[PDB]
Amino acid sequence: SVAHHEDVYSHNLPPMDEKEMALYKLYRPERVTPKKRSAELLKEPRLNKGMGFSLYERQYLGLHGLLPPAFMTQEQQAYRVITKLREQPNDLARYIQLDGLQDRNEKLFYRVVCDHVKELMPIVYTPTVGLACQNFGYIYRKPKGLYITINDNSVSKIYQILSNWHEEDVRAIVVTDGERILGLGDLGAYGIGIPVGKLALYVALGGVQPKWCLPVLLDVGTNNMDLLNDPFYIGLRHKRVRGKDYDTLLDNFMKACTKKYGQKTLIQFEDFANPNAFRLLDKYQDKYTMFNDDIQGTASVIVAGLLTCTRVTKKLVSQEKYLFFGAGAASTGIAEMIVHQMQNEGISKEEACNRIYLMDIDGLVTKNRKEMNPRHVQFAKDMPETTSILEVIRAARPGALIGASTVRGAFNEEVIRAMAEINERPIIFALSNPTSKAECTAEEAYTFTNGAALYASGSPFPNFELNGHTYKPGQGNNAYIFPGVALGTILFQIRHVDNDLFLLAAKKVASCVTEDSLKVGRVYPQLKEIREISIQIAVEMAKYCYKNGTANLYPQPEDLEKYVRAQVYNTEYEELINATYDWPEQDMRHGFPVPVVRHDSM
Amino acid sequence: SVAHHEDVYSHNLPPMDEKEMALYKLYRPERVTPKKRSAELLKEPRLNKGMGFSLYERQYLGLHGLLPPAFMTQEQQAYRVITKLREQPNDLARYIQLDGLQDRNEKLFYRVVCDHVKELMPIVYTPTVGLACQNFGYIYRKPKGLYITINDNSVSKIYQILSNWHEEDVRAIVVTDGERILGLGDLGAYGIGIPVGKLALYVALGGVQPKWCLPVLLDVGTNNMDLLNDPFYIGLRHKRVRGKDYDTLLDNFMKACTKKYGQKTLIQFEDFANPNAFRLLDKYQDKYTMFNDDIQGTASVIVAGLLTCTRVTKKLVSQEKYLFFGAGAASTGIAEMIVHQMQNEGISKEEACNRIYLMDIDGLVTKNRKEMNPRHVQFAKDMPETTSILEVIRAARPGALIGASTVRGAFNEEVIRAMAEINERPIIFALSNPTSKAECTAEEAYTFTNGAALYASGSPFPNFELNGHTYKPGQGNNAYIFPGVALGTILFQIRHVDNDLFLLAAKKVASCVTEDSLKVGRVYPQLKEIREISIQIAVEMAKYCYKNGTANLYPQPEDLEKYVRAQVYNTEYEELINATYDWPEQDMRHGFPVPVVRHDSM
Amino acid sequence: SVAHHEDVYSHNLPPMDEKEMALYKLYRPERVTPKKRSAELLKEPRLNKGMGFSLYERQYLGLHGLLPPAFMTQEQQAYRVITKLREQPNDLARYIQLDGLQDRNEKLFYRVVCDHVKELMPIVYTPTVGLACQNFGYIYRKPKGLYITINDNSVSKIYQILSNWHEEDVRAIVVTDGERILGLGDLGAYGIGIPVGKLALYVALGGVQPKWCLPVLLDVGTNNMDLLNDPFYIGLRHKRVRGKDYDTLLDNFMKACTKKYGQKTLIQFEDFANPNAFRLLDKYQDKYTMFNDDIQGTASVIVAGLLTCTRVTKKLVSQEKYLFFGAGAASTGIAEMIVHQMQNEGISKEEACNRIYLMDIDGLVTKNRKEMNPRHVQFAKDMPETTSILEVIRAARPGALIGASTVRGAFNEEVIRAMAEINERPIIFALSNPTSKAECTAEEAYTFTNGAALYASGSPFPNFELNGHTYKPGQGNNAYIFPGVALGTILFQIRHVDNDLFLLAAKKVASCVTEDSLKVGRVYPQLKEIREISIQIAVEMAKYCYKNGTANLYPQPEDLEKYVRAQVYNTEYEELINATYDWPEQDMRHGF
Ligand SMILES: NC(=O)C1=CN([C@@H]2O[C@H](COP(=O)(O)OP(=O)(O)OC[C@H]3O[C@@H](n4cnc5c(N)ncnc54)[C@H](O)[C@@H]3O)[C@@H](O)[C@H]2O)C=CC1
Ligand SMILES: NC(=O)C1=CN([C@@H]2O[C@H](COP(=O)(O)OP(=O)(O)OC[C@H]3O[C@@H](n4cnc5c(N)ncnc54)[C@H](O)[C@@H]3O)[C@@H](O)[C@H]2O)C=CC1
Ligand SMILES: NC(=O)C1=CN([C@@H]2O[C@H](COP(=O)(O)OP(=O)(O)OC[C@H]3O[C@@H](n4cnc5c(N)ncnc54)[C@H](O)[C@@H]3O)[C@@H](O)[C@H]2O)C=CC1
Ligand SMILES: O=C([O-])C(O)C(=O)[O-]
Ligand SMILES: O=C([O-])C(O)C(=O)[O-]
Ligand SMILES: O=C([O-])C(O)C(=O)[O-]
Repeated sequence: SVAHHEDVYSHNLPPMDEKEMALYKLYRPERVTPKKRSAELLKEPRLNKGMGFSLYERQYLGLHGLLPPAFMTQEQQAYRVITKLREQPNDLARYIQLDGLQDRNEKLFYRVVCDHVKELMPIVYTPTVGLACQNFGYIYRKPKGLYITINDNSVSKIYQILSNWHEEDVRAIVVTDGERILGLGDLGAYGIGIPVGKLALYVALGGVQPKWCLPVLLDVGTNNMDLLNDPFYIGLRHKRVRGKDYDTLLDNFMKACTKKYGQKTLIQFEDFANPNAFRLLDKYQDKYTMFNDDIQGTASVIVAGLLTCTRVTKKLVSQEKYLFFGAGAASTGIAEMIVHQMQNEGISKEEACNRIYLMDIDGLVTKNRKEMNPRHVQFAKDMPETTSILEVIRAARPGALIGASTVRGAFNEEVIRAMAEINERPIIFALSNPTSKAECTAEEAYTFTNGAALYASGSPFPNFELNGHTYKPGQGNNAYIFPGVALGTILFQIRHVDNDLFLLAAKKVASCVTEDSLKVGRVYPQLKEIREISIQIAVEMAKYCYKNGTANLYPQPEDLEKYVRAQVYNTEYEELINATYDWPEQDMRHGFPVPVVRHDSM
Repeated sequence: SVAHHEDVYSHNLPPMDEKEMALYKLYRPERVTPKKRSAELLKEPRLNKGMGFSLYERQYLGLHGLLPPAFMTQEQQAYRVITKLREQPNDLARYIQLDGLQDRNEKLFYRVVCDHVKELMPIVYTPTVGLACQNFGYIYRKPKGLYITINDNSVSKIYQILSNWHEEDVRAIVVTDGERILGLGDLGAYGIGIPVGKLALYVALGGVQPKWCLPVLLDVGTNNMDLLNDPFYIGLRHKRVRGKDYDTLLDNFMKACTKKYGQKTLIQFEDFANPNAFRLLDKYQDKYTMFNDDIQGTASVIVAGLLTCTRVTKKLVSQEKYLFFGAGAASTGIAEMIVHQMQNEGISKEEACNRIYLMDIDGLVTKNRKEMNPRHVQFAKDMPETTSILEVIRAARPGALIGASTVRGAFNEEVIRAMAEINERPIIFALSNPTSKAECTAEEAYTFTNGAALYASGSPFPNFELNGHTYKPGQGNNAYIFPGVALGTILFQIRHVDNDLFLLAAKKVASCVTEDSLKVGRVYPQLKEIREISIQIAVEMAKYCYKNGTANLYPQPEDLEKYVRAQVYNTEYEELINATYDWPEQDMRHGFPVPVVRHDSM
Repeated sequence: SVAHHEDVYSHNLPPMDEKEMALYKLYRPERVTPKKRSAELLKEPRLNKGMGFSLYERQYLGLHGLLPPAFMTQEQQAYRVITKLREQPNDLARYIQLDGLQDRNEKLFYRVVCDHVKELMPIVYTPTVGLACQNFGYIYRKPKGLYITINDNSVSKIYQILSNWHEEDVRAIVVTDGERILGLGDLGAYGIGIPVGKLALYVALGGVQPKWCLPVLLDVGTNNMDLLNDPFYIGLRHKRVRGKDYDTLLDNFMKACTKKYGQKTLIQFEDFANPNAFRLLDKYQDKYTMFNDDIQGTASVIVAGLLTCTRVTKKLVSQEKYLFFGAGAASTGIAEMIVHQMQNEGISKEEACNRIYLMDIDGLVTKNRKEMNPRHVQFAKDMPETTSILEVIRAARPGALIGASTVRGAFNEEVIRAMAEINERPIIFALSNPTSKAECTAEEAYTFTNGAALYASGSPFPNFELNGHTYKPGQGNNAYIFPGVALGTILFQIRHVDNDLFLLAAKKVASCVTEDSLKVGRVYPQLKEIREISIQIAVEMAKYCYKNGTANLYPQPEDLEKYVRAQVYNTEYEELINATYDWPEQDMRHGF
């Protein structure tokens, strides 16, 4: 136990001022002792350390004998996990092993994932998760998510379902109806793995407390005929509901979630069908603490890559011309975000649009097109119609070429060459996923520009070595933005998340790109830096939000950075046993304080 | 179970519009099913209904056989309780029976207390609770409060103690160091019953959810020699600590409470020593969601009585002159509140004070006094010194006479007569407690004014019948204010509670005084009306707070009154079993959705 | 938490040989750590030590802050309790305080009762419990018993009620239908306090583990018209059911209990109307581990008194003559036991029954009886019908006079004098309760005898000084017998309890009577010696039952006494935190 003149768990601390010490004690995480013991404790992923439990811990908590007689450090445990991970036959098996690890030892799970982020991120989420949902179907595991269906349509029915969730302090919810699992399509009730994986990244990359995360899948049916014909499908066996009923379920959902966990609850939409996703974002953006990563996150991270490029083309975003090959959800969202960013730079919206050109399956979007998307009206160009990328390039001489059109290798030598003729350092972004759909590989962009192109892709490409100069092409991964935006939003209870905040996040990502990477053609920070980037984003959001009074956390913490750093998740094992401490010796004595004569009996 | 086209627990409802229905479903309380069963459930006061449990409930929840084979309604149960209550030998025994009832069946406890508020309020709190703490010492009961001592001085040590409290959703805390238990003095660690009783009123009179309440007693020692010599004292056996250490404990306390339950947590100070209480209020008022009932509540409820009087003397508060016999904590607080109220009426602070005269043990407080309290500086009168109430009356001809000086019968016939000569309807308030210390009884005030005096007292006096005209003198009970102020503060997350809000509460109490009572000389509403008054106060506070942006609940509820009425505690027994409901018949079927050929075995 | 070469909780152990050490470790109680914390733990009487918890315990268990900042010793807590107990207005008030204590801190409850047995036994049970049930009605308390009614009449329905009981390891059950609460009568559902108090004594006086105890009240209705008319009554509001349905409810009860806890479960019947008491005993006695204290405990504790008396009259029971004034349940049961005791001493059931004379409202029970009770037939004497005890005395010349007839002063000077005439040390027992109904007081028994009378009563009488000699009359309290019989039965899983076992318990109590107590006319041991007596009875029972093969505990423990002493309840607080111990250093290291 601790001495009467000492505080609990305050040993071997760095020298601190009387003021610093107080601020440290105010912000620091306090020990939380569990109620569970023995097997029940070992079966709780948030408490279980496995063989990482010392002998004394095992005896005190009633775990002794239920675990093998070997004792390990978290590091030795992570070694065992990574070793077995790499011995796995394929990525799907690694996904299964990792999902199991999350259900076994949560601290270890994040330790391992954070330590090998570049190697494991594409397993936890990115592209393997969708493949796992499609191929495995119902995956055996601990209840780590909720299914809310069109047959539980009411605030009360949804409330009762949320009430079945173990944790009461839910602050982050990622929901999907499973209609547009990125790169796979409609997988219905099998899409539960998407919210799960997304939240795993909120924790691993953002620092968001795992107990605050709640993955949700809304089941209104599926239009995937293979599933409706599949005798092993476990979702509602009917086509997707879409009338007022669907809109009612979503309304009742947002209500129930906020009625249950509070209006400040962050609800993020993931993998909805493009049109539906945009509609929902427009309806809830200003009513709840919500955002859609596919729309706003994508737009944001690309703008971050472009902002970084600025430092090389020496031309501001408002001083550049952009050509998008493809004008669907991604391109349109990105373009709009670029417009906002240009306005915040001084230019008018009118002139902002003028520097943006859109091409779609029909060709260049011109003011004289039959029936175009409303969101394209302000980008339509007063120029001659064409289907030639080269003709559009020569006419507008853009400084940046961005492809978000599922067309493989549409950025051929002639196109690349063209760009590397009108520009000293051409910006080429091949965003279509996976790499097999990339408008062009990194190798092609550098070779056909003599290594002068500023390239970024949706899917990761190997390093390139041309004439001595080495190139490390970067990925425009949403993971650079959403974790930090989620963290800042949660910790400070930001009421609503708007473009300005995503722009702020994008500017922050750009500012973290080092010179050592910029000299290697890298316009994105290294993935292992997202945790730090996330914290920096969270603090920046606080500053911005307190100024316009949108942060609800009251009062503003005296030291934003310290508060945030004390709030983020710690992958290190913690003590589960209460700390003991002395009271002044005379006050801990047992027995009458004042003597009396003992009673007599029979 | 409910039909597939119906919602859970939505039967036999009043006709509702499509809009009304939605608002009802949004605000209404949702069913919460317990995890405990059998004896463990029966031992939880918030779940236990006792023999009020039906046979089906007892069988389902594993209670059957653990209770007698008799079934009752809550009404029949309340009858049994009230009957036994009145058969009790004295009030202390009733206090013990009621404390036990609170630990047995919480719903019943509040049912009984709310039904017989006038008869039971003085048992639960008011004057019996202090007597019980003094005479019984350690009272056997379920852990219904927390002890935080000077030896648990640190945010972490206090945090760990709060972590031992069962409920996590704490929103209301009433704390005392037990130094000034009203009318009894320093009772040290025995004062725990004060916060307990105060919170019981928050629930019964304000409607505050009982699970949000947390009673706390800070133990830094006691200066009561009888206790330090008592071999049965259970508190720290030393005199009260008072240096920076005491101030540190209180600071660490406010920090830990907010760090644990949130900055919006309402912490109310009760029964601290007058000077200490005022100091603490000044230090925390603007830093936390805190207030002191003894100071602000007292000042407030008296102002409410005076405001009501206005409707009879036809003279506004800013058009009246007040004379206080006694100038300690009560009188000074009341006077200051009257000053604020007069300013809000148009008059200047300078002129406001001019209408207020203070007399203390030395006599009239004049500008030419040796060493007077700072808070008296602005009330000191530029007039001749004297010790005669009659001389001061004749000189200022006040319209209201307020006594807050422990001197029994100091308002004698001559004094009363004087008042009923300068004024048609003299305002006489005898606030000293108990009745045995009252500056004058109601009977004396009416008799010596021919029944024209506007009388109110700190302690309740019987009804008076003079020359046909019946009189029902009222009590200036704090209970008219604090419940509603607490309710509004909690439900809307008001950041800070200032004079303006107490004034608003006082104006609301005044507005509820009916004509039927005003004709009987009653300047206070009937106690049984506090629940309704509390709700009206809560709503009014919301309106006021949303206008100046001090209410943190976001967003402002569409219907303030409905939101509040759906939030208040309901003394009626609730269902503890999950409501069941149908899904479309085809969706609830068990078995392969699509046929397959059965496998073969050996 | 402990060195790699040490065993957990084994410090300060008395010197022991390798074998003694082994047997000690084998029999000793092991620590049991609870799962509850904070208020939940504080709300469990079996765990809660209240302010007796040390500061470290409170911190570790999450109790800190929930208790006042004072630390006490158990002795200190017991003092606080006795003070308030003696400050109570009356015994009923002490009953309520004690009931609350058992619901608050179980170890303390038993520490207090055990420390002041003579003072508190009559509050816990004896005469106060019945009056509390009658006067208070449905008293507020933690669930501490089960109510099984005529409406839960099936093995499954009763099984589900038992399943609602917390403890799974129930081994002793005391049940009453509340029709005949001693001294008060039919109290219906209000009679649940009787089984509760009875079990409290099982623990306090017998050393029976508290977790094994289950109080039960069978509610089949009540004939008490006041209760039926009392709007506050909480039992079934209708007259008692007695047909086949009652018998079936009792059969299903016995079935359900044994199915739930096992055939080894001791089920003791208490305060049943005399007819049902005897019938049920006869029916279940050899089919279950069952017995009825009112019948067997009474007969046994009285035979124990008569046995101690043979030590002064130099006349073995088989060499004695007994006259019972009153021949109801009590007298008849005692007679049957005495007879059984006589048969075991060599005599035949011929002489035995011929050595016992009965009397009732209609005087002596003679062979010339019109419609006499079946159980009396073998005692009915073939002699002239009388009504005067004196005439019977002079005729049969009894060495002992036993009264179990609700008639006060039945034994007048004449009657007593006549006994002190025929016998040097006449045996006079006034068993009617309360004292206001005793056949005669001690003062009377001694005075009108010169102090030569071997007296005992059912209720307590103060010490009496005659001719400079102080007399201390004893009480034939069932508490000397049932705790021990229960302990032995439970511990060694004895299949059935029969006369021989009660007789064995009777002989043990008799043997613990010191010479000094005997010189003071006391024919029963001191109330404070019951815990020790119970342990001795259990050991004696095991020996007897292992010999005739009726003890199911297998195998016979090596040292019966050491075994029993390791099983009995301990009132001292125990550790609730796991003991920790080292492993070889090389084997606790973390990492590769
Ligand atoms: N979170 C996300 O949703 C992200 C998606 N991406 C990638 O962006 C790509 C596009 O996604 P979406 O905008 O949602 O699809 P989309 O269906 O909304 O838009 C595709 C656009 O490309 C045009 N297009 C198709 N074939 C063409 C051709 N031969 N020539 C010229 N224009 C053509 C279409 O007319 C349409 O405007 C995908 O490959 C996706 O993997 C990249 C980053 C993030
Ligand atoms: N929550 C509360 O604390 C409430 C208290 N009260 C009652 O108000 C009374 C006063 O309370 P406090 O202000 O806290 O006491 P206090 O000690 O703070 O003030 C008493 C005042 O009366 C004066 N005084 C004393 N004897 C006098 C005499 N013979 N002649 C003229 N002036 C005299 C003193 O100098 C002092 O100014 C008490 O009887 C109390 O029960 C009433 C309502 C609420
Ligand atoms: N556990 C127990 O039940 C114990 C009971 N007792 C006491 O034994 C006494 C009798 O109990 P029970 O046998 O159960 O009642 P009972 O009704 O079964 O027996 C009473 C007997 O006394 C006879 N009797 C009544 N008035 C008489 C009179 N004037 N003259 C002669 N004979 C008369 C009756 O005819 C009947 O045979 C009670 O006072 C009881 O408190 C003593 C020890 C234990
Ligand atoms: O074996 C493992 O996977 C690891 O060491 C663990 O303890 O979980
Ligand atoms: O008896 C009572 O006090 C009441 O009926 C209850 O059930 O608690
Ligand atoms: O006061 C008491 O009754 C005793 O000290 C206890 O802790 O229960």
